[PDB]
Amino acid sequence: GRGDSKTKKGKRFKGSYGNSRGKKQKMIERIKDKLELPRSTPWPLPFKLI
Amino acid sequence: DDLEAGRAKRLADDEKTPSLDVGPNGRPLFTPRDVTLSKLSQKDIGSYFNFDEAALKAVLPEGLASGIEDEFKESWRPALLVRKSFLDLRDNFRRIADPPMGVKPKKQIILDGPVKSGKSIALAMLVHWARDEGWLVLYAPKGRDWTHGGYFYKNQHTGFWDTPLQAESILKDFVKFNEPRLRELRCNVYDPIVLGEGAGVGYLKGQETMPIPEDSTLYDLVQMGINSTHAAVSVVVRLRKELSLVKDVPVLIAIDQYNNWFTFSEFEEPVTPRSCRPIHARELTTVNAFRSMMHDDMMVGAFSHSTAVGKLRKDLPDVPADARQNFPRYSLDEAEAVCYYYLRQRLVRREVFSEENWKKIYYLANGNGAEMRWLVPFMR
Amino acid sequence: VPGKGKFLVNDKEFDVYFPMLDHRAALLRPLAETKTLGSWDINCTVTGGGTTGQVGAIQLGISRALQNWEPDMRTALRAAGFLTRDSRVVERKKPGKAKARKSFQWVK
Amino acid sequence: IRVGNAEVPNHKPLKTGLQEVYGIGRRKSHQVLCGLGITNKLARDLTGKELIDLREEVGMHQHGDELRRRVGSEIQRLVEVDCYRGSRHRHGMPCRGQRTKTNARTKKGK
Amino acid sequence: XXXXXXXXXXGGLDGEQKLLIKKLVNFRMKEGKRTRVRAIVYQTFHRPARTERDVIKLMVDAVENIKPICEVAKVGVAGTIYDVPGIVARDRQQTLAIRWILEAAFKRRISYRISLEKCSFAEILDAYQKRGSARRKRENLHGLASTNRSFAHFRWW
Amino acid sequence: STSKIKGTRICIAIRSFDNPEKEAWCLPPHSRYAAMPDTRTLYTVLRSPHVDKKSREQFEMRFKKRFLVIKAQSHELSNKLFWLKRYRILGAQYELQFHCKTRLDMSPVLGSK
Amino acid sequence: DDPPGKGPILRWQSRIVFAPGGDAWHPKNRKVKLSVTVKELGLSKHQARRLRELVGKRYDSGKDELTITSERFEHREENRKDCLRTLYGLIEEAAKANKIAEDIRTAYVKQRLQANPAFMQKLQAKIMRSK
Amino acid sequence: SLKNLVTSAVTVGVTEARARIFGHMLNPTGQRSPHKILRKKLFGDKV
Amino acid sequence: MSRSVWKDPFVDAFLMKKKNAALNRKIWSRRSTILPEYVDSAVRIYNGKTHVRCKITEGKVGHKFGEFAFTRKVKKHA
RNA sequence: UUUUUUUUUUAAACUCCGAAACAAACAAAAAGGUGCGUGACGCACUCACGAGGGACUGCCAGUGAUAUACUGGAGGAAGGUGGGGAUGACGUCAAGUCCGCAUGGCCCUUAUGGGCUGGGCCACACACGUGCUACAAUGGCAAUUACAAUGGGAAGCAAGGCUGUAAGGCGGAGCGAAUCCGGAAAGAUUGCCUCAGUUCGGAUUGUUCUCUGCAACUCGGGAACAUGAAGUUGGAAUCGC
Ligand SMILES: Nc1ncnc2c1ncn2[C@@H]1O[C@H](COP(=O)(O)OP(=O)(O)OP(=O)(O)O)[C@@H](O)[C@H]1O
Ligand SMILES: [K+]
Ligand SMILES: [K+]
Ligand SMILES: [K+]
Ligand SMILES: [Mg+2]
Ligand SMILES: [Mg+2]
Ligand SMILES: [Mg+2]
Ligand SMILES: [Mg+2]
Ligand SMILES: [Mg+2]
Ligand SMILES: [Mg+2]
Ligand SMILES: [Mg+2]
Ligand SMILES: [Mg+2]
Ligand SMILES: [Mg+2]
Ligand SMILES: [Mg+2]
Ligand SMILES: [Mg+2]
Ligand SMILES: [Mg+2]
Ligand SMILES: [Mg+2]
Ligand SMILES: [Mg+2]
Ligand SMILES: [Mg+2]
Ligand SMILES: [Mg+2]
Ligand SMILES: [Mg+2]
Ligand SMILES: [Mg+2]
Ligand SMILES: [Mg+2]
Repeated sequence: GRGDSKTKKGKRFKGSYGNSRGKKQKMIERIKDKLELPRSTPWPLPFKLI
Repeated sequence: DDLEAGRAKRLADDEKTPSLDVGPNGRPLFTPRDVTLSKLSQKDIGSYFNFDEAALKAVLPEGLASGIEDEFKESWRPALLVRKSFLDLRDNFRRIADPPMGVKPKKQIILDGPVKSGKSIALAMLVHWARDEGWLVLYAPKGRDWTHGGYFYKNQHTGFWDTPLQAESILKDFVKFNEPRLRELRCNVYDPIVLGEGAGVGYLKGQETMPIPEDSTLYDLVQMGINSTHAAVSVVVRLRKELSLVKDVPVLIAIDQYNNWFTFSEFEEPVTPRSCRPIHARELTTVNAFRSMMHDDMMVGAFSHSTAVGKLRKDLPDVPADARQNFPRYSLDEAEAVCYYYLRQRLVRREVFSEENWKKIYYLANGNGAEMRWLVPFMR
Repeated sequence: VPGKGKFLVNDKEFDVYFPMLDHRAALLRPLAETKTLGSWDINCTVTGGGTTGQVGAIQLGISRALQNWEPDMRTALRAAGFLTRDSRVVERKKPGKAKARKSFQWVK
Repeated sequence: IRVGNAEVPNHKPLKTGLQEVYGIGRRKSHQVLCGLGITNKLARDLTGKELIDLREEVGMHQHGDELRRRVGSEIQRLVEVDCYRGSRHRHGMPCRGQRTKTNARTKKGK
Repeated sequence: XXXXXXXXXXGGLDGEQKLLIKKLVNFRMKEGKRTRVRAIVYQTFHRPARTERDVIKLMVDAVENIKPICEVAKVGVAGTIYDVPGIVARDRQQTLAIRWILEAAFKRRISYRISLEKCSFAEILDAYQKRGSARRKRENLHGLASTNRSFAHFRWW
Repeated sequence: STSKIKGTRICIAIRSFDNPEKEAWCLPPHSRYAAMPDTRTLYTVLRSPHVDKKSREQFEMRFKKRFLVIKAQSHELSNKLFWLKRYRILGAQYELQFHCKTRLDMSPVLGSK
Repeated sequence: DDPPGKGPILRWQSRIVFAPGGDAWHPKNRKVKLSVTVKELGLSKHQARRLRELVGKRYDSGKDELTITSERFEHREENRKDCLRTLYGLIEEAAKANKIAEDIRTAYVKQRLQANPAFMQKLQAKIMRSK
Repeated sequence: SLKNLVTSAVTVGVTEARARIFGHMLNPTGQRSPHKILRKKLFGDKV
Repeated sequence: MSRSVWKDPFVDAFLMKKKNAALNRKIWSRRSTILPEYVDSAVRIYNGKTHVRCKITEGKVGHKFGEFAFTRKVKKHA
């Protein structure tokens, strides 16, 4: 599905971002919500992840 | 089907001669049959506790752990290893339950460790010992089931998310062993049970609460939750509150796959006409009733690393800082006992057994029990 | 260093850094050729390349450290080829070609 | 089940089967099922109240035959105003700048 | 050694057994992706290894039942193409046997639609009792060699 | 001591297309001598002025850099600076870092503490 | 060795590029960095926390070092002036954290004194006796 | 508690002070601005 | 705000002063946008060779002027 | 756990005396668990940079015209051209380039010169060449979790943070850079899909936007949602390794 611009593989092929691919801010938000922390916590987090 | 048949006949011929039940350096491989799980002492460490699979499923009606099932399907024998860590956990909860007539026991314990070290088997053996002593144990061998699958509706009073099918599954799994005991235990909270949204049927028309009868026991409350899909979540919450008020028998909460309650769930909430937001497991009503360890109940929650939970904080929320305990892998002696057991159960040929070979398997697996049991048939 | 079988890779246990079994087998093969399993506490730092390249680099470093500990162990390590540095590296792309060797499609 | 203006299959899971509705794709099916509090289930296992809720959720989006008529009327508006895209639509030609020298075979025939 | 490092680490093999394992892993690897095919071969090893017995000797005896003694080659003489029989070398015998076994197993997967480990173990078992599609291929090649045996001495190799 | 010079000092960074070790006589006296990794820029151009696309010639521009540390004191800084402004390093562009220390007058901020 | 006189020690950085060919301007010329240890400023804990909030990531906690670099002005001496002006501004704003702490501490004490049924009678008597 | 109030109230009001000290541009609503085109170097003489 | 597009539609500068008085004559500016105030006017739009006559209606608002004067002849093969 | 034999050591702090009644932990010092660092020592080690060594059929055995060689072996990181590149004879194709440049001759000089705007080089019954994406389960997708090297950065790269479903918008810690700046993917773990023109494959088209630019109609990039073509492994033939 490298020709499909609505998927992550196609957006990587086109070198773009969106809902399917997402920038690194999406990873930051998801891992802040996963660890039950406020979104104003500075990145990288002042916690040990095990 | 002739492949397994020869090993089955050889194992049936092995049990007639009791001299083949040997371990390392001529030790007896199995515990004596008169010994139960409460009578295990330090001289039984490294030996094997034989079970009966029908009896084991009777004591554990919520389902055997997947590690127990895998080990039983590979060994063709209902037996488990007596380790020092299980005896330490059992002695810890025994000293909590009754003090003997400076190691401070811990009421809340999180069983953490490397993957496939034996956390699920230790938890199941602890539940077997606790139910042998007649304890009110709510055992959840699949804690990932609490957060995955089914329906989810937002509570209009508390703001949490209700899962009715999972709640009724929890209640059925509890009652499946605790039916004789819950009939003899009276409810200590007599507030009415607030009804919620049913599984695909919405609210109940005209009825908002179910009152608690004066003579009702805990079995009546659990059956009220089972029979009505509009009250199962509230009955699970009331059961959590009622388990802290039981004074006749010890109460133990055992949750396997406990780290799934600190990550996201399967469910997502539409917060925007173009967007959805994942719902955390802590927002589920059953989990929010059951996750916290900041109380005085005897609760044990074992983590799992086979599930793709990922990385959590070392300082877990709503957990005491000293609750986490390291469950280790096999040592040299436990690995030697395991390899001699697999020799006894004919997982490996007798002609290709040596100290160097099982030491090679142990050092390759680095104490991983599943990898060790997978590598013994490849021994030459 | 002599010990009881500890193996650390980048301050992590080696079954965490290399969870695949064949990578760990390739790591522990030079210890098994000299029959010195469980007698070493190995701490190693590895960087660059991919997973099999890092496994091969750690294997070569283990073999060289075993040779440095006792030179009489060189015979079993040289017989298995563990002391030979694998010099095969990625060949450079040439101009006028699609790859290092693969050519463009030529019209007959 | 007749949802929108299309037949959702009974034996298929609903998230797959809801994409049979015109105007609903992979994203909007997940959005609608998230609005219903359903992860995934078979379409024949729906309750009645779930059916009113499902027909209400699809009704918030433009869908079905009225959406088909809207798209057709927009194309006909482009044709009847005689802009450049309308002339490409009328002639059976690509209207997004694609080449017609070699590779207009989808807009043309085989 | 590059393929199946677990078998090399617990080394009780010889050159032919290592080559057989390497050819069984490597023949169906595509795009430089070893791990899934190697896992399939590992589970095919594991299915009879958990019931005592020596799986390596079993597969050595299974490959031997598929090893083709004679093969045929196309030689054009005076504008008409003949069929010249020839002797198969031992490495080519092993390669052809393992190739036919993997062809039979993967066509059995694409026909019956079950797990690939099941098809591989089933076809190796068929090879062990001198039957199955690989044995039919060996029989067909031997029949083609014996049929065109009068066109020998047209040989060049 | 082989430890790092962390005080009042002059650091010299020399950038050239050629190695400064080829003419080391024109280097200023120094306490430490360090080198940066080489950096190149690849240029691939067509050989023919017309259509011979598969024929290319490849050139590079390799950058070389050296780091020099001169331990000094605060009084012998302008005197060293005067002669440093007039050096002639062969085929190079040199770069003077100055690390000097003063003391902070807290008299206009002592009232606010 | 340390600098003369008394006070906390500053640590300046400066660069000169000697380009050949009679065009001496270079983009690296104007940048000036100034470093200081925050513990040598004699600030309290609240003042240090307000300084850390004002500064952000220019402060390094491991070295206890505050680094102010200035490049927004065209000349080296202007950036050297700007570094010290920024340091005085940051010290002046960080010093306000003592008064805020005193104000909210006396607000907390006064709010707690109103939640005491034995204090209001004496307070009312003292404000009635003098009016 | 008093300690949390002490630690929280000392770090308030620092946005305007930071923007005044460092000469920053304050755009709290985040509308489009001519600041990003007026902060780059002119290049007309270079060209 | 009420605006859904933050950027104004482009119009050349000669149409920004005399407005509809410039739209009763020949227009070379195919890049301008047809405004809602341009309705009920006749323009002659240059296509490269000739000024193609166009009558501005309600349905032409928001388009470019060059969308109604084709530059290549629709062509046929013998 | 005790029995001995031999050697050394003997103001602080109480549950005490005296108070506070408002919680505090405050100008530093006073405790226990921790997370991220730093200095000093260094530069063992990796790496960088400069200069070198090492491989030459040098040694051994055999075949052979004792020659040149060939076939093995030892040692060695590397063995016989160690891998790869650069390096391209006389001439041939009146091979290509007057549209990179320069040039002899011929030709134009209110035009075949110079400028602007607009269009075209992007057309379209078809044919040919080079590629990209696929036709799927040796897979598609989601979550979790690992491992690079080459390079680039002031008309710039832009950390953290705020806003938007998203592309984007705001703002700017540091960096003219071994210092500062951009989640490698295949891989692995868990789960869904279960052989369908499908959760394969994303052509075509609609609507709503966004970036760059004086200007995105002909004729740009990108986002969102929807639309969901052909294609189910390809004849003769032909390419690369
Ligand atoms: N006491 C034991 N007796 C026998 N086999 C055991 C024992 N403990 C562990 N094993 C073996 O190790 C395997 C892993 O055990 P288990 O499933 O309990 O792991 P776990 O520590 O809970 O790991 P996970 O992180 O995967 O949840 C078992 O399937 C079994 O083969
Ligand atoms: K076109
Ligand atoms: K050479
Ligand atoms: K356009
Ligand atoms: Mg797809
Ligand atoms: Mg950011
Ligand atoms: Mg955001
Ligand atoms: Mg487990
Ligand atoms: Mg490559
Ligand atoms: Mg290279
Ligand atoms: Mg650079
Ligand atoms: Mg050195
Ligand atoms: Mg040799
Ligand atoms: Mg010619
Ligand atoms: Mg020509
Ligand atoms: Mg022009
Ligand atoms: Mg800045
Ligand atoms: Mg993948
Ligand atoms: Mg999988
Ligand atoms: Mg599809
Ligand atoms: Mg656009
Ligand atoms: Mg078709
Ligand atoms: Mg198919």
